Amino acid sequence: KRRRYTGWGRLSRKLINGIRDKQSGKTILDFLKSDGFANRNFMQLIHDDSLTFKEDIQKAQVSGQ
DNA sequence: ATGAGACGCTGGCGATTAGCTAATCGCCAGCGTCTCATCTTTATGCGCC
Repeated sequence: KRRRYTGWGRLSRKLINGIRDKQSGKTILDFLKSDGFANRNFMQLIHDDSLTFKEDIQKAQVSGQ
C-alpha cells in the first residue's frame, strides 16, 4: 500500500487476453509468445485476413455518426 | 332723398449671447505562487505485405 503507481497503458485487457481467434483459439499474447515458424509482429497479426482479428476490430464504432 | 374708398427704417453694422467637436499625443494597461493528479504529443532508437 506504501507503493503506488501512476500511468496507464494504451490497449485494453479484452484485446490482449479476452478476444480469442476463431481459427486458432489462442489470444494475441499467445501469438506473440508463440506462433511457430513465422513469429509475426503486431501489424502482421492485425492485418491478416487469415485470422479473425481484422474482422472483429472493424466492428469498432461509427465514424459517420 | 349720402357719406366709404387711398395704412411704418431696415439693413447693416457691432456686440452681445451662446456653444462645440476635433486633432495630437501620451500612458498605460492585475498579477504572484504552489500543490495535486490527468492525459496527450514530439526528437532518437525496430519490422514488408
